Amino acid sequence: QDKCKKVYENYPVSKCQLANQCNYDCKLDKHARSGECFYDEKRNLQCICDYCEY
Repeated sequence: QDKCKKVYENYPVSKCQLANQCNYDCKLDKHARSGECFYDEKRNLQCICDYCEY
């Protein structure tokens, strides 16, 4: 019921067109629960690592 998402303060912005690369990554690269490549009304994706996942 609180903050559980955090951008991977280290990752090459690329390879990201399926809930896997960033996903599986966070799911292990940062002992996370799940992740994904989220944009930002600018056209730039980022490896967002979710630990709680709603």
